[PDB]
Amino acid sequence: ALTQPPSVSGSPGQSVTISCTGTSSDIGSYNYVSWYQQHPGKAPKLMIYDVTQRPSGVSDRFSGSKSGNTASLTISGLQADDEADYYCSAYAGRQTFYIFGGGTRLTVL
Amino acid sequence: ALTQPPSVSGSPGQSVTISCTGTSSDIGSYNYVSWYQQHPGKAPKLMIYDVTQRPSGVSDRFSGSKSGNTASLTISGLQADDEADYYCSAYAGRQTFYIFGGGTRLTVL
Amino acid sequence: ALTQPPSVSGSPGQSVTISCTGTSSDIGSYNYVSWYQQHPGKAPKLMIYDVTQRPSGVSDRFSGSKSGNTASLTISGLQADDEADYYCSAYAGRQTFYIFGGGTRLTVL
Amino acid sequence: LGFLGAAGSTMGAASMTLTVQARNLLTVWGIKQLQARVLAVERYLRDQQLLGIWGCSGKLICCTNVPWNSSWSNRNLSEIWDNMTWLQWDKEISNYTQIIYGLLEESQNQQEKNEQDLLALD
Amino acid sequence: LGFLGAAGSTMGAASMTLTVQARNLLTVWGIKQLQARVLAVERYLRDQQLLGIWGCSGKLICCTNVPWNSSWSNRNLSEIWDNMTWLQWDKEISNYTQIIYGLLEESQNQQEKNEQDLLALD
Amino acid sequence: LGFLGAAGSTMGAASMTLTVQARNLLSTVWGIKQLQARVLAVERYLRDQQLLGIWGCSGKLICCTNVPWNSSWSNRNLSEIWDNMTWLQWDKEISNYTQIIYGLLEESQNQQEKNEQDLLALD
Amino acid sequence: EVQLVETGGGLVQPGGSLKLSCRASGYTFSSFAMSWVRQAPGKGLEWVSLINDRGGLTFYVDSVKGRFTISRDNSKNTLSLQMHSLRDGDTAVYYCATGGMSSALQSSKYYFDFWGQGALVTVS
Amino acid sequence: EVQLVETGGGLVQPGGSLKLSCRASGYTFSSFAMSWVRQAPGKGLEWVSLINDRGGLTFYVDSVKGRFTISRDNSKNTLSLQMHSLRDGDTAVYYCATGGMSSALQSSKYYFDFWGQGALVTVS
Amino acid sequence: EVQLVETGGGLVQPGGSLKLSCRASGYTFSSFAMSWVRQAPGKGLEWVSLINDRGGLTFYVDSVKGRFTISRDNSKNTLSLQMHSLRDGDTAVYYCATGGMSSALQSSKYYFDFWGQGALVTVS
Ligand SMILES: *[C@@H]1O[C@H](CO)[C@@H](O)[C@H](O)[C@H]1NC(C)=O
Ligand SMILES: *[C@@H]1O[C@H](CO)[C@@H](O)[C@H](O)[C@H]1NC(C)=O
Ligand SMILES: *[C@@H]1O[C@H](CO)[C@@H](O)[C@H](O)[C@H]1NC(C)=O
Ligand SMILES: *[C@@H]1O[C@H](CO)[C@@H](O)[C@H](O)[C@H]1NC(C)=O
Ligand SMILES: *[C@@H]1O[C@H](CO)[C@@H](O)[C@H](O)[C@H]1NC(C)=O
Ligand SMILES: *[C@@H]1O[C@H](CO)[C@@H](O)[C@H](O)[C@H]1NC(C)=O
Ligand SMILES: *[C@@H]1O[C@H](CO)[C@@H](O)[C@H](O)[C@H]1NC(C)=O
Ligand SMILES: *[C@@H]1O[C@H](CO)[C@@H](O)[C@H](O)[C@H]1NC(C)=O
Ligand SMILES: *[C@@H]1O[C@H](CO)[C@@H](O)[C@H](O)[C@H]1NC(C)=O
Repeated sequence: ALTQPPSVSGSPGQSVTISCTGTSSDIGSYNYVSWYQQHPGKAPKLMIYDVTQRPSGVSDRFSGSKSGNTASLTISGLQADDEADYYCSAYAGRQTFYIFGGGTRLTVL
Repeated sequence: ALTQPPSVSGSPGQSVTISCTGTSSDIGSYNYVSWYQQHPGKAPKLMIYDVTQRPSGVSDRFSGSKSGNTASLTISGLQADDEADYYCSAYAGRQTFYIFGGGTRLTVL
Repeated sequence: ALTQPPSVSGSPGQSVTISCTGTSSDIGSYNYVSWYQQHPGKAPKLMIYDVTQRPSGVSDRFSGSKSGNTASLTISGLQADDEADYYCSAYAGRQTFYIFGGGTRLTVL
Repeated sequence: LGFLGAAGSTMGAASMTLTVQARNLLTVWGIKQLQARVLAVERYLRDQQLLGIWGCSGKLICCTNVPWNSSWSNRNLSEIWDNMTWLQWDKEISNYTQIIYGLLEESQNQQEKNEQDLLALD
Repeated sequence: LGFLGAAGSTMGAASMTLTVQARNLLTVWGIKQLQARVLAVERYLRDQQLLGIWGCSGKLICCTNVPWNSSWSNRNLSEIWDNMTWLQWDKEISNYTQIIYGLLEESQNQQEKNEQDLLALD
Repeated sequence: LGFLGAAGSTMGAASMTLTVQARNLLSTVWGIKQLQARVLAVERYLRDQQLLGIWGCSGKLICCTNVPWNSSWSNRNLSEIWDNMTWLQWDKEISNYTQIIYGLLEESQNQQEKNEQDLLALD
Repeated sequence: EVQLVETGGGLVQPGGSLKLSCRASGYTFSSFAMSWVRQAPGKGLEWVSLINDRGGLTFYVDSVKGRFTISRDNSKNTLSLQMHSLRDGDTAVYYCATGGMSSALQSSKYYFDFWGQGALVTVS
Repeated sequence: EVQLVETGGGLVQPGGSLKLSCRASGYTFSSFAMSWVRQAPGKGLEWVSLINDRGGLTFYVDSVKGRFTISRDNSKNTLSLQMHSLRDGDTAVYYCATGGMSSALQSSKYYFDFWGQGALVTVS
Repeated sequence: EVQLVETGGGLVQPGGSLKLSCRASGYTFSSFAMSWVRQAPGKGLEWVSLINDRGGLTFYVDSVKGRFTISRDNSKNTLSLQMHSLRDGDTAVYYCATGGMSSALQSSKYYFDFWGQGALVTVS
């Protein structure tokens, strides 16, 4: 499984980061670290695929990075619409295809 | 090994069922559940091969079935001859080929 | 790892048999045992290559053999210059390639 | 025995000696010998290509992933391999032979695609 | 779709019809017809030998270990497999095909040596 | 070096150029003569490919097999066979034993094909 | 405006079996790989299974290799999942997802794009 | 009838090595696969070894995979089992059985038809 | 006279990476397979990695499978081990040696003759 913090928070106008740490056989070797945003009571949605790219129709605020064995999702702006659980998914090769981390609570002050 | 009751009993003229429980890779996916009757002091002998099929020469009384991951041997009126140990055998697959359950003491009252 | 005695002690002129023991899948099946001599302040060098052969330049006192699941190094009459650690190693297959036994301090009284 | 010697033997016995037949597949008579040689080469290569498109290239006994349909023949293995000869079998399944070939080709195509996709799963 | 039926079709669609176009690859008038048949056989055998030395014998879709070099075509996978035909692609990279084939041979040679050493490691 | 270039080289060195000598097997009186020559070349190539096929070596230039080497054929060590000998001297040395080796390879492949078929029977 | 709608019963006894269906619309169904991902009531997302675009290759997590079967019918735009024995630990909301693998002639994905509404499988 | 007559014996050192031999009669030897199945003195059955019709194929349990060798001589209609090293858990009566595998050409078995009387192997 | 000189090593913090280069002189470099063997300050010898004479094939122990990378440039004689990640456990003199594999056209080696001097790798 992937390790994520249980909670991240901040006020509108600042940027925050959500860390996702794995091992060399998943996060490091394979640069396919997607991120999902799950609104409570609703289904998830894709925010950034691969390790840096972004789908059409998603705001420029969400951005991604990866250094060593640590991947990170950076959220700017914090317009208070994003009251959601964030998940990091990582391709881990054959036989273990995808691993998700624990949810991160984003609280807007 | 397979889980199988240590003993069953009954009167002459009555029927009994000897259960035999395996896993999904053992009993469920493969319908090759042989049953062998070993008298004490004697080598075993084949009494059921495959879930339902009975060997040529074996007494008609012996029968059996399989449902889910549970196989069972159904006997008929317990003549005095039928005092022995009854062992299952299931074709697990390749790698570990065959696994043999415990003995069931069949007692004639 | 291979099991090998922590230390031995020999007297000049008396033959000492340094042993080595492994498992059936490694030293037994694979007829490639090897013995190395490492001086305390020097890099190891090779005394016995394969079970019984000896490389040119190495004194004829050094020889060895294997039997069953064990192997032994015989160094004939002890000389003052043979103060070093000894190691056994063995090819163990295309997975775990080479396994090295522990060190044997050869004490010359 | 030698070439075609197992023709009267059972299928499970004739199948043990497949290389014996396989090794024997390769102006008035100048042009006739040349036509016969080109014909032999063409027939051998057509058989080898047909084995190739089925995924059986380089093998004489090739297992496939096409299930046997009981409408083609519903005899059990003790009547086909122990109590029958190849010529009798050829007469038995001749009508359905092309159907079998088509299924074999289709099966290889699917297994050619799937294997490619696995090699793409980084 | 019959022989060459996918000629104007998408490469990703034409790549499912390889078999139809592979099965169809195989006194003076007698000499003329024999020259044509021998020429067809020689072209087939040269293509099969070329596949063989690449390690792709018996296959129609063969993956290799040679990386694609952007200089040959800096086009994303969609523009090739979804929008183009095989004729346009064949024209696009014809200049480099004699290079590509050479690289393939080299990689197979290395692979064969590798295989040989593993079969001895023991 | 190109075609037959590694002729005087050792078999170890020459074994790395097998593709070079493999590609040179394929390309009214003169019409019949040239068609006979071309058909002869094609038949010899196909006999070699069929012979490799019945040994389980189809599609390969360097094919390892499961037939042990018999010292009687030649008792030379690999430091002479591969490093101090050419293919011509070798081929002359094991000329008298070629047919025996071919028969053993054929029987080994037949046993392996039966073994592989049985290994797929098992469910 | 891609739609994914799961159907199937939500209440099962332990030891039983359940078939879920999932209808897709708004895109070419046969062109995309599909997957099932589960989320336990108090946990995060856990991947269950994946199937190829053409429907031939199937992959599963270690815990479900002998119990779950994933299938699709491109001609009916239907993704099906047949669950056998369905132990208590499998109680979860099951989401359909588009993505996870490609046909080798398409660009790579390795992500789950469109997400379905979800169906809740409760083990009694 | 079909008779399987073991000879072997039983008095072996804990680190010793033994060979069992088994003769068969009453049927065509070269057409049945054979196996060895052991029964500890008072416990249940355990399959030990499997050999094909032609003697080329051997299969073992993991606990003896590096120690036991099973071999067959079809010409003399005999089966043999060579045990090396051994261990304390090897105390058992060993039985030959005909069955457990069949070639692709013939019908499937995956069961044992005839069991021999066996021989007791005890490690002191 | 054959000699191998290790020109690398030193103190390194956890997380950092180090590269060890072992030049060889006195024999034909491209004809021998090479290996790296580790000796902890208070322990014996441990084999770490093996590369063939051509350099195309690499083998490692399970512990350093994903963290270490062995390489060989035959033309300019040098055997180089690039250790990424790294931990406190991998504190050791690292020796290069000429052996452990053969070309499959020469005799079998399976020993490590002609040893280097050894570079010291220390991890905080
Ligand atoms: C011909 O059949 C007889 C039985 O009718 C059998 O004994 C014999 O082996 C067969 N011969 C050949 C050459 O197959
Ligand atoms: C093939 O077809 C003909 C005519 O339909 C039929 O008489 C014959 O029995 C068939 N051959 C078989 C079943 O082998
Ligand atoms: C020709 O292209 C059109 C699209 O432009 C497509 O609908 C049609 O199937 C194509 N036909 C063939 C034979 O590829
Ligand atoms: C790719 O092609 C260019 C031009 O032919 C060549 O110079 C270059 O070396 C090639 N790429 C690599 C990685 O060698
Ligand atoms: C491929 O490149 C073309 C160039 O026109 C672009 O339109 C298309 O979106 C690209 N496809 C990808 C990145 O999958
Ligand atoms: C191929 O070479 C010819 C002649 O040099 C040139 O005219 C043509 O543009 C080249 N094509 C490509 C795709 O580079
Ligand atoms: C011929 O032998 C010499 C050494 O005797 C060697 O250097 C040379 O490369 C050989 N020629 C070839 C083509 O192998
Ligand atoms: C090697 O050949 C000799 C006679 O040429 C023969 O007696 C011997 O059995 C053979 N050994 C093998 C094939 O192992
Ligand atoms: C091979 O034999 C020759 C003598 O015929 C000897 O000079 C050489 O050292 C031998 N090589 C090996 C590796 O034994």
